[PDB]
Amino acid sequence: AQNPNCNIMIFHPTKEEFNDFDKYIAYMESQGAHRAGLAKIIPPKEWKARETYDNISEILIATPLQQVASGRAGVFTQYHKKKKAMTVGEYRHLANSKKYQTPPHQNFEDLERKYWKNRIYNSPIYGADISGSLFDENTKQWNLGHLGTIQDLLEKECGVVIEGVNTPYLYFGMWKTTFAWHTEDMDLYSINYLHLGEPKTWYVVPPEHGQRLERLARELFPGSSRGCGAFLRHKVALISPTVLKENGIPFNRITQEAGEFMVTFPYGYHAGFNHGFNCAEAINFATPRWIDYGKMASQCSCGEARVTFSMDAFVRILQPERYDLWKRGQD
Ligand SMILES: O=C(O)CNC(=O)C(=O)O
Ligand SMILES: [Mg+2]
Ligand code: NI
Ligand SMILES: [Zn+2]
Repeated sequence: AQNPNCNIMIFHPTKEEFNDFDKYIAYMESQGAHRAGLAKIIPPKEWKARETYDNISEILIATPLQQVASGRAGVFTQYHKKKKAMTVGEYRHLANSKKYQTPPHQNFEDLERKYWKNRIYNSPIYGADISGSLFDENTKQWNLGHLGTIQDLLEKECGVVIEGVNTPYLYFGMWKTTFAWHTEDMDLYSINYLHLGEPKTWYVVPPEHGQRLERLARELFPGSSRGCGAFLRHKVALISPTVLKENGIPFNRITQEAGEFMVTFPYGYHAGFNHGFNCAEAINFATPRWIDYGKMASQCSCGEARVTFSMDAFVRILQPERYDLWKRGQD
């Protein structure tokens, strides 16, 4: 068995290996990358996502989200308070302000310490989940707006044509902006490219151990767990590495820098934080290996998780028994 300790693997594809996206994912899996839940891909030196980032300031962040925490430093939830619209240039200036800017630090590990010590005492503002792309249309390799769609994958594997679309999303971050512990919708893959700016630190639980994280979460967030049998689908709970280690939960960590891709694999729980002003692009995708995970994915039906239009068909075809209850949660 390849990668039996479920370490995060880092790949350096050549420009020739960068041509065929599906083939390279399958290669990474042949080497055991998925066992970690997360892999890093450093693009060949010849590649670029676009020519420059000098002209992005007028992108609008219609609904910036202030991430307000509750709990203790290592075990907390966050809610998202909607703020007034602002441009990316306005948001960059805000991120760099004395109130929001990254503190002085020695190295990534020092900054990580500071994050976990102090995150709860601040409420950073995240420009998350913005439909759009920063890849140039002429970028032919690993262009996240040009990937094979999940609907087409389901049709290819299973024979059933379904409605829905699959487009990327932009994320504008600042120091302490946080992504809560989650797997993807329908336990899909995700791919995330850090276009510019400061790093993003990731934590991940191997897919084979995801239920250990779920059991801890039920213990740590006992009200939330009574409310919903899949409350991590709400994407609000944080648990620190220290707490994970105290509770024996297997996990790994890695820091993504600008110019690097990360792939999350089906049922790979992940969480993390941004170091300072940055912009990432991410999208979900599927492969043949996903289908079995999609069929088994948990679902939130309490009403909180509320998701895209295109998840309807995935539930309807892959999980027909659950469909009625899940759709009630959507309406
Ligand atoms: O970058 C973020 O805020 C969150 N990203 C992801 O969870 C991802 O790419 O799967
Ligand atoms: Mg612009
Ligand atoms: Ni994710
Ligand atoms: Zn729920």
